Amino acid sequence: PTPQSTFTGPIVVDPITRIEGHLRIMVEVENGKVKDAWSSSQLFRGLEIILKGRDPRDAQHFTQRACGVCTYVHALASSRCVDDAVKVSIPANARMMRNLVMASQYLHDHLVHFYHLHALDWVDVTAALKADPNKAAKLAASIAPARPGNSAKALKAVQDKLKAFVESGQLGIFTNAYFLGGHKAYYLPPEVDLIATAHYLEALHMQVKAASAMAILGGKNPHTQFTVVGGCSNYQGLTKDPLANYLALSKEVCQFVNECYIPDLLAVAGFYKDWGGIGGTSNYLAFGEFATDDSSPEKHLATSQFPSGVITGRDLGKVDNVDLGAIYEDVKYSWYAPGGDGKHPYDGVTDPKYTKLDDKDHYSWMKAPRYKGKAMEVGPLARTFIAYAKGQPDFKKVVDMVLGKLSVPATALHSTLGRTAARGIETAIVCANMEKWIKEMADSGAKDNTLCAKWEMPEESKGVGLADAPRGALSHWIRIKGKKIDNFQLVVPSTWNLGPRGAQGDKSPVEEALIGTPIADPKRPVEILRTVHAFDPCIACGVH
Amino acid sequence: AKHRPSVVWLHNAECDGCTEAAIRTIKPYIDALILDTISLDYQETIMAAAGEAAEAALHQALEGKDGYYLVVEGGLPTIDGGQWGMVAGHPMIETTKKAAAKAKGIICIGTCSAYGGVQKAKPNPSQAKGVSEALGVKTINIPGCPPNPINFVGAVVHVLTKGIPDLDENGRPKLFYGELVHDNCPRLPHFEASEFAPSFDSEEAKKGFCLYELGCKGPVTYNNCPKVLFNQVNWPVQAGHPCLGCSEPDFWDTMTPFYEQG
Ligand code: SF4
Ligand code: SF4
Ligand code: FCO
Ligand code: F3S
Ligand SMILES: [Mg+2]
Ligand code: NI
Repeated sequence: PTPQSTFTGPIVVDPITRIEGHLRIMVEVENGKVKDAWSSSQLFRGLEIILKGRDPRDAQHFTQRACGVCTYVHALASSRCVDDAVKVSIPANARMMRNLVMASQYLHDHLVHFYHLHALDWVDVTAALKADPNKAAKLAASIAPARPGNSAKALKAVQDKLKAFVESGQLGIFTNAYFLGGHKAYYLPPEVDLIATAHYLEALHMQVKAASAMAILGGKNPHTQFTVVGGCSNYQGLTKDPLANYLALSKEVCQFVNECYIPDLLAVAGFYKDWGGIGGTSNYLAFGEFATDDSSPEKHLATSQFPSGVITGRDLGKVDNVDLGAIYEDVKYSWYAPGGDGKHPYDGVTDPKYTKLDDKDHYSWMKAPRYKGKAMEVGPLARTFIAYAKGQPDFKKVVDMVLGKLSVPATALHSTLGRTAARGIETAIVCANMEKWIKEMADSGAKDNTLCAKWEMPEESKGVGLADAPRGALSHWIRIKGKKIDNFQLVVPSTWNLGPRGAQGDKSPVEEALIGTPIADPKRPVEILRTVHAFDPCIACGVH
Repeated sequence: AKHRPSVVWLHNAECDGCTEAAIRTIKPYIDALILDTISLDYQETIMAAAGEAAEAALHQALEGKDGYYLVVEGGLPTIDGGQWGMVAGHPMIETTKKAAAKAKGIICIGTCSAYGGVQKAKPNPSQAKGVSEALGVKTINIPGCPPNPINFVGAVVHVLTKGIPDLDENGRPKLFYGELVHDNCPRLPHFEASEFAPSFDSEEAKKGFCLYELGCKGPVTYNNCPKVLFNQVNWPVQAGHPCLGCSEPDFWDTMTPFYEQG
């Protein structure tokens, strides 16, 4: 069964590495199981404060620097947000281009997350040195598609490289890893550790391609520069040769996703089947993404091809519409002035007030977003559940493949395992749609290259931009007064997932998901990392 | 086994865009860099250890007998004794100051670490500062938001194999920051001809006219963007958008409004 110690007492992990930004996790463990948790974000920058009084056109350039991992997504949300506030409807080509850049961002972001941020919680790199390369080539012939990168010679080469590295005594990013010396919670055979390590190195190259693709439309990566109020500026992105390259690089990236990412995820999933019973939560929210009609937030919600919705208490039979007026943020357990609870983002207040480390009454720089009193998990798993409940064809098919391959029930997805698997599920779906989306923009662009609509700055207005970013439901909310920013609030997926307790004392998703975590070895609490990482935390996103 | 120079990488008030940028390097790729060229001994985004294990790994690097180079990503928040930016329970300013004391060299990756960056923009609630300001020591600045990896990796390799490259008044290596964006821009002919796009929807825009009247800060921004491109494919002006001046100190405040020249 699942390794578990008898440990009783506190554990603090700070820093949580292999996330974006600065997170401290505190838990109380009892008989080797986490019984309480706190998600403590450790950095404040204050973009909302900074934006006050500025040109609304400037908002996207400031907010995109909320985060460089989920680069673009903030500039998109801001641009949606201001387009709404000025009541401009962007041209079809701009909808297409904006959505394709989001797709490219998913591909890049998710590949890097699985391999470079998450996989070291499940793969013991050093144990790959124990593997036989022939035995690993054979095993790879049986967990994934044939490919030259998986041949014995290729796997020996990775092994030799890794061996010379480890024997140098300069372990670098592997220094003091939780798997050094063996670890009870690490289950893979050395043959699988070799394969995953091989792909880890391959992924470091492949992400450069994924970014290149994105930069064809986005201008550069990180931090795109192609969006403007009323649409996009990139006329050249509607043209043949740049699109042909965009398609070609996107096919190489998608080949890697299907050849390596998904089989790697599924193998890990089969070995760590027990994690289908750890780390689940109950409520899921998505604003949807990839809409065919982005003329308004209402149209976005309704026509997102990855649908929007609300699931509560794991009830897949009642997917509710999103009520954008029902969202608010608490600050009772956050480092902000009293008086800030229960604020709809249009009425949002960011008044920073630090107390001290591990003050149980105020222990995070994130606000606590709630939905009618309830915490909501956001991200791939939420999107997946909502899409599956609504019989979205592509989600149905691919979820079913997974459950059929893993031989587990759909209920098994409410877990850290499912959270991990959902990420890959939706990557394979975006991949399946790239050629269709590309061909729709190439044809459209060729027929008429309109890319930005005329608009007017109002003296007074308000507006909201919605996106489902790689980590979930993102909204930006503006109040314009005197043709300037009167208030601008970000509510970000990581705020939903990793914020602190709300005004009622109620745990956030990550804090609830940590309840019941087994700790095999309190000195090396990899299980905390597995769950935290499965949420794909971004603290710079979270706090802004 | 040939020894590889230790590099310690710290993350302060940052967005991780500079880490993300660095791993876009292709000459060489990041794996070859860290397997063959440097010993990357602490890097929060990708390192295997977490918590006390990670802190220990930092401590080991800072006490390595061969010394180490320091890369800093992010500005330093200084309000309330530095406590608005903490790692492992310590103010970011205190750890950076500690790491800098014995560094062979300090490279600031990005406008944030170089100059203070986005968190320092008015009204600067965290009282963020650049590294050179906060520590009182000279730094090698590789600004941009983020900088091109060609620039950062080239600096790193230059520092480890040749010495400190020549730096301008703002601490930037002249090899990459010696020229104005505008001087190498393909639109320059339009600019000399006063052929400006009045708006993004205009026929002028569609024809690739100069983006000056739309706020382009190319004319006053030192960077190599049009010469080397980003991601081997593009740069902002080629994508039809004005330069924000993102490699200039305090550009958040000196180059805004972004869509104007006023
Ligand atoms: S310089 Fe820009 S990209 Fe780099 S950390 Fe700062 S905000 Fe992020
Ligand atoms: S677009 Fe910008 S950099 Fe290019 S010529 Fe015009 S002002 Fe100069
Ligand atoms: N994806 C992403 Fe970043 C977070 N959380 C944003 O928005
Ligand atoms: S915005 Fe920055 S990346 Fe280059 S084009 Fe301007 S200096
Ligand atoms: Mg906010
Ligand atoms: Ni992010």
